[PDB]
Amino acid sequence: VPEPPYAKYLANKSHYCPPDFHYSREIYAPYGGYFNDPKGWRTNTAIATLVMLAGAYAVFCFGNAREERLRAPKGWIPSQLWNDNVPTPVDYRGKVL
Amino acid sequence: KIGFQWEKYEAWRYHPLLRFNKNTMFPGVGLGAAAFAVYYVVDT
Amino acid sequence: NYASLKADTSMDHVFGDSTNKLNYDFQLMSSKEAFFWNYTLYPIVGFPIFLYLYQFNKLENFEAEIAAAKAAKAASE
Amino acid sequence: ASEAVLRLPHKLRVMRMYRTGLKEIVNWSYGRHEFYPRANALRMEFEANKELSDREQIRKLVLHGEDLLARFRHWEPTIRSEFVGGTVYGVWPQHCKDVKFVPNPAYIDEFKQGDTVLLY
Amino acid sequence: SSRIAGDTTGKYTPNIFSPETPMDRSFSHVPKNPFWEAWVFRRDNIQREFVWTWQTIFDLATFVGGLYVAMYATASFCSRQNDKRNGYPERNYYFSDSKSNFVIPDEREFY
Amino acid sequence: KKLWLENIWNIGYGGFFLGAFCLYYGAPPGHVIPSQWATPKAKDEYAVDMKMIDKYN
Amino acid sequence: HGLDRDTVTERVIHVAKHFEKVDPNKITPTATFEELGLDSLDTVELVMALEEEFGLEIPDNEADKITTMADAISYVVSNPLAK
Amino acid sequence: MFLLAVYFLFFSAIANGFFGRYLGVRGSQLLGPSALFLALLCSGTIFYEVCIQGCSTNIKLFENFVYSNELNVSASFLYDPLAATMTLTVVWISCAVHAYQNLYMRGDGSQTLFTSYLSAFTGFMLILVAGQNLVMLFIGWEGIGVCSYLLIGYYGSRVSAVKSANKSLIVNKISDGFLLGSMLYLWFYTGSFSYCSLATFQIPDVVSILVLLGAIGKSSQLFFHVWLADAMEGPTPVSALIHAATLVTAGIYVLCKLNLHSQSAVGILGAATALMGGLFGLAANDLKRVIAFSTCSQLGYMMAVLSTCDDGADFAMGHLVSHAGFKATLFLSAGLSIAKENNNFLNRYGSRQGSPTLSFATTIASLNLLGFPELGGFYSKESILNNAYINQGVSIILTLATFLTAFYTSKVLAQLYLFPYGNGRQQKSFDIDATTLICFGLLLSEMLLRIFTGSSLSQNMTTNLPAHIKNLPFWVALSGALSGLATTNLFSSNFMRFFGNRGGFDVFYARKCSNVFYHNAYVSYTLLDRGFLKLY
Amino acid sequence: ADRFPPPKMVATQEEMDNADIPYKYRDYCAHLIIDFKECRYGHPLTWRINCAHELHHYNKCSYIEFKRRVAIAIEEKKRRGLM
Amino acid sequence: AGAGGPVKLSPPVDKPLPYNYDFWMDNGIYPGQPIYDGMFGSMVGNMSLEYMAKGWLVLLPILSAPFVYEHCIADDVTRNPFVPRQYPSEVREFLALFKNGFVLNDYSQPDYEEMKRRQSGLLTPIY
Ligand SMILES: CCCCCCCCCCCCCCCCCC(=O)O[C@@H](COC(=O)CCCCCCCCCCCCCCC)COP(=O)(O)OCC[N+](C)(C)C
Ligand SMILES: CCCCCCCCCCCCCCCCCC(=O)O[C@@H](COC(=O)CCCCCCCCCCCCCCC)COP(=O)(O)OCC[N+](C)(C)C
Ligand SMILES: CCCCCCCCCCCCCCCCCCCC(=O)O[C@H](COC(=O)CCCCCCCCCCCCCC)COP(=O)(O)OCCN
Ligand SMILES: CCCCCCCCCCCCCCCCCCCC(=O)O[C@H](COC(=O)CCCCCCCCCCCCCC)COP(=O)(O)OCCN
Ligand SMILES: CCCCCCCCCCCC(=O)SCCNC(=O)CCNC(=O)[C@H](O)C(C)(C)COP(=O)(O)O
Repeated sequence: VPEPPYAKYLANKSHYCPPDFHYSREIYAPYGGYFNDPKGWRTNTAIATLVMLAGAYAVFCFGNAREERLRAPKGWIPSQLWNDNVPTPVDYRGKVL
Repeated sequence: KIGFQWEKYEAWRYHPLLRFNKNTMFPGVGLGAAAFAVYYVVDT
Repeated sequence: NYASLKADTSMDHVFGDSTNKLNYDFQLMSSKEAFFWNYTLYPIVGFPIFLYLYQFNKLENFEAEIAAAKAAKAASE
Repeated sequence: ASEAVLRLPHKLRVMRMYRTGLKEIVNWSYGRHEFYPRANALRMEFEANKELSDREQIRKLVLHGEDLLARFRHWEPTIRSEFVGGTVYGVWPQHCKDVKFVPNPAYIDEFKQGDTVLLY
Repeated sequence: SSRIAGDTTGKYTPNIFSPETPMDRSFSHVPKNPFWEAWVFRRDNIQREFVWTWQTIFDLATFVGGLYVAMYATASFCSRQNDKRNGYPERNYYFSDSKSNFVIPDEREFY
Repeated sequence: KKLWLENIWNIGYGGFFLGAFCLYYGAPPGHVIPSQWATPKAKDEYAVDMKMIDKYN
Repeated sequence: HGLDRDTVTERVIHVAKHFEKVDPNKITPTATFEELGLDSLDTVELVMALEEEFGLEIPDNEADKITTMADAISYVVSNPLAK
Repeated sequence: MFLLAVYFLFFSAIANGFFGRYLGVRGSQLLGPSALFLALLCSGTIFYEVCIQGCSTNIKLFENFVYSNELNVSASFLYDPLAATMTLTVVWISCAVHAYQNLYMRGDGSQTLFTSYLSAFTGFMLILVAGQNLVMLFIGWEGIGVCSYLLIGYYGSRVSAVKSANKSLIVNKISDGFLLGSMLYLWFYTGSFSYCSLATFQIPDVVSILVLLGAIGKSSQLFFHVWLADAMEGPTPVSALIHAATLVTAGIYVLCKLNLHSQSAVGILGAATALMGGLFGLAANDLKRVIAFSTCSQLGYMMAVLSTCDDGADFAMGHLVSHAGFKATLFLSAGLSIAKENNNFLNRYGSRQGSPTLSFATTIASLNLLGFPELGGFYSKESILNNAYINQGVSIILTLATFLTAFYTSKVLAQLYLFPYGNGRQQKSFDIDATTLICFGLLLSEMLLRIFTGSSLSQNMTTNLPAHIKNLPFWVALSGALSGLATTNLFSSNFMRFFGNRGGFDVFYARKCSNVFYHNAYVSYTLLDRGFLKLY
Repeated sequence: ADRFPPPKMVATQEEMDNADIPYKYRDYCAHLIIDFKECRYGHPLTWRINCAHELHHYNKCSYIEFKRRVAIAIEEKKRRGLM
Repeated sequence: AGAGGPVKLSPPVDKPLPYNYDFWMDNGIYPGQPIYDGMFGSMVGNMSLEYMAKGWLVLLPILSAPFVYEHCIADDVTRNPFVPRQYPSEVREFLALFKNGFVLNDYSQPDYEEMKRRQSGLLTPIY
């Protein structure tokens, strides 16, 4: 059947799409289409990674401000490098480090 | 023997590449035993 | 207008005919059976109710026995 | 035995009994190696009574074999994945064409879209 | 045989006289079934086949009345326990015949 | 072409949500959330109660 | 995949050769099972062997209707899932 | 630092499931594994800081999440030793499953949505494990329940998958209802939802029963195990996550976090579930089903050990963490076998040339399940069996379950590799990328590390038992394995049939419980609202 | 119970609290469990080989306590007359 | 091929529908299923509810036999050849508080009766 005029605007079948599989290309889904692989994906993924790192920075700031350690660690913990609220480590015997 | 020759028709299941290989199931067990034997000798 | 009532027989050879039908009569459980199963399952569902009733009865009976004995000890003495 | 099996003629009934018994041999086996002796045993079992002509004895044999094949139905039939009763049957069914898509839906009489109260 | 009714630019007109069917909202309607429609009608108008029979009375009384009785009995038990727990005098409930006038605990009073 | 309702809808609902935000956060304590007002007083009564309980023990 | 008639024929012929009674030269693309010498029980086994060869499941009503070499090849060619 | 892991998983969920059009299939194959790797780095830091160095931390996100009159709860995260251990295990398994899904789900239309659901599923599991109050645990419990509903029913055009998802949802609703009742009891009589103040030395039996009934749902115990077997309709990555860690473990975690259980009940229920699950797994002919029944049996062992001694909670968690790795490996390998052979039945598997890594990983996971000495599974299982000797009833049943476990596990290993080829002569192939090899490397690394680091502090502490009693689990396992290799018949056809029908719990529910449910609905509607009370 | 008197408790409350020993593990062997715990946590992955002296010592003390428990049991049983 | 496999379409309804047709789940693919499998129609393995009940009747006694002995026939004194773990007085008193504890079964202790009554605690909250 003669493809409708709008069919030119729609994308083709992707490389990952099995050749036999037929899907309607007009349907829109937020998660993406049947096999995706859009052009410009590399840039979108780089932007995503940047937004992920920025949000990780914000989350790290928030956590550090809200992370309350009320009991001294038994030994040195990595948090000391970045957070200054760690109580001085005391060992099992009781000696301060 | 009356009936379909089921075993002759399916005689391809003994293909060299369709048999069990000890190496696939246990890839480095021999190496591990050799290393243990060496360690044993050293420690003893 | 209405959808066609004609079936598709393209895949009948591959996946079997539709001649065989269900044997269910599409009717529900008998009234006698339902009464038994409702009056069996619902008490099981209300297990806390029976535990509370049991404990409360035991408590009230103990308290009443205590009062009775108290009365007896407070009469002679 | 089901009604469809019962309506079948004698020859088709015995062919069906052999087929079903072979499938049940496959279902109850642990490997292809087990199948061959069991299938030969089933063949010999049917061949032994094939020349019987007494209708009453034949009926008894058929009925008993049907009761045996009913009791020994497997909980898990061994069915190919792509066929009905298979894991991959219907996973991503092939879409048929001629799908009715309405283009620019919100732009068809945009101002007057809504429900009206008609009165007499 | 079909045409796009909607126009994004805003120059939408209904071509009522077009030979070709407009792809309007009616394009996507699902085809009904004579038997499904009659099933829907039968399901909604199920009061017509209602009949007062002993089985119907039995089923209604046993499940609806039975649940209502069980629920009332449980609520009464819980009220009795709460009154005993709180230390309040036996409350004058509606159907309870109690020679006490207690209903609402006094907030000032210490029970 | 934008729909007739888009501007009105966006202005009215955005104004609602922004007003709700400003009221929830901007307003002084005890105007919208009554518990916020009670927090200092509770701290004082807590101090008194703590001292009193210690004396009681 | 729509499997071609030539491949289906060669494989059905290959499967039919396995019966001991059958003469390797009698089996032709259009031959009835009776002429080949197959009994009713043999026909069931042949249909099952066809089931192994093409990795399909034949519904029992269709399997009953398979009684000649020609109809079997036709059925396999018609089937879209035959491998 | 502690928050970062949850952030990474929720970000990967939002990105793949809301912005997948931009990211693409390849974008999800990057952002998913990248986020999971970052979360693994954070989980490793958390594990070192809390478990090894004894530094619990509390992060309060915000206060007054619920503030109605006296009732007040806050969104707070306490990373205690149990939380750190579970976080680490969950993130390690999820990172492996995300790596696995890159190749397995390439043939699936929504790979972006699948990855999104997997990351949200992992995030809700970390919320459940790390919650400091009962409300946060409930938030995680429901989130995993919803993600399981959305993942089991991923194939919507299959009536079995949608029914399996409905089954899961209903069973989990009944369980979380019992949990809500228990949480209300605990809030009312202790004054708080926080686990620190939740501590009660003597608890009324009702709360114990409600807690147990709530836990038996997620950790599929007897009468509540119907959904686990059905959950096989979903794709293989889902099954690995649910069975190995996210779902089955939650019930045990709840029981261990708040020790309100009763010794008499947990021991009997556990030993029964262990035996029944092993018997059900004996009859099973689907590869994925056998591994599910194995999961049920192991859960039975963990539930049973709580009754034996005070260290039972530590022993249970140790088994839980040891089990998650090997069980995940078993599911991922089963999935790859199914994908390579296009077959789900044990009868049609056989010896065939493959990848050395997959065959070894399957052998080692099976050995861990079996109980082969000097393995992580062995130490975690012997810790249970040896300590259960005091309870004569529990011990006998658990030993019988060990026998049945060995028998089916050995039978499965023989059928998948030793047995001759059983599939048809057709062209089938699944090529494995380096990502799958990394996934198996991660699972093997977890299995190796478990042997060196151990599962409980009291793992190697002496149980004062005669030598014959201490080494019996090994003899029973060996005997079962030898009997399984010989593929001998153990039960009559009547019992084999009974075990294939899984005890007929579902036939009982359909014939009696479902019929009663729909008769109550018929009386409520047809007879009453639309009958007696409807005008002509 | 009286015949087999409890051993002296080497560990004090302050030490058991400082080593974060749960109450269940305070069973007359707490000093040895403190040694073992400190060594196991000190060597996170190598404890199985390195920390073997402490485990041995704990297991020995535990054995002696187990023997005491059995002795107490036998004495009680003899007092009740069952054996 | 996972995607694009052929399917059979369920025939369109062509006869009057039963009142309780909502018990049948049909998505349009040929093999429709009951709402709950086993409620009606073919039963898996040809096993009725009566068969399952008879099996459970045969099995239940054998499974319950280990548990009934220790729980009911056996007693605290005879269950095990040793007493529960011995603790210092300060530790023991605290441990005895836990209803779900393991120190409540120490017959040797002079507080055995109280501990046993504590273990068999209240069914429901009194208040
Ligand atoms: C079509 C949609 C496409 C776009 C998707 C949008 C993506 C949304 C992202 C999800 C948001 C997740 C953040 C959840 C926390 C909610 C943020 C918040 O409520 O702000 C808090 C501040 O708290 C925070 O910022 C929380 C930190 C957020 C990020 C930290 C870790 C991120 C991991 C997510 C795990 C959160 C678990 C919480 C479960 C309840 C307000 O502070 P208060 O002044 O105390 O407000 C009063 C409290 N109450 C609301 C109850 C009235
Ligand atoms: C808690 C702190 C942070 C919270 C983050 C939560 C994680 C993401 C939540 C995103 C929004 C929550 C609910 C989204 C809308 C619900 C619909 C949905 O989730 O899926 C939609 C569609 O999905 C979407 O488009 C949106 C999903 C994006 C992210 C979803 C992550 C998983 C949802 C989390 C569960 C919500 C928790 C609610 C209870 C705790 C339907 O999917 P299916 O029914 O399976 O059909 C799809 C087709 N197929 C058959 C091929 C499978
Ligand atoms: C024509 C219309 C009606 C005809 C058919 C009606 C047939 C129904 C009859 C039985 C229905 C259930 C039984 C409840 C009432 C039993 C007798 C009432 C008398 C009574 O109150 O005894 C109490 C019953 O126990 C209780 O407190 C309740 C126990 C049963 C409740 C749980 C059972 C099912 C649970 C399902 C959920 C329903 C409740 C949900 C909250 C216990 O005596 P007492 O110590 O209180 O002394 C109070 C002084 N008599
Ligand atoms: C290890 C812990 C225990 C785990 C499970 C233990 C379960 C043990 C309970 C079964 C043993 C006792 C069974 C009762 C005796 C019945 C003997 C024959 C049964 C019979 O004749 O009728 C059956 C009644 O169903 C029934 O028998 C249903 C009664 C069952 C009571 C409810 C207990 C929950 C059962 C859950 C699993 C059990 C699955 C199999 C029962 C089938 O009735 P029909 O449908 O043919 O009638 C026709 C429809 N008009
Ligand atoms: C898993 C357990 C396996 C289940 C096994 C259960 C199977 C039961 C086996 C016993 C069943 C029988 O013997 S059923 C055998 C019943 N006996 C007869 O019918 C005698 C008359 N024979 C004929 O009509 C024809 O020879 C005919 C045989 C039709 C062939 O036709 P052809 O001449 O054209 O080949």
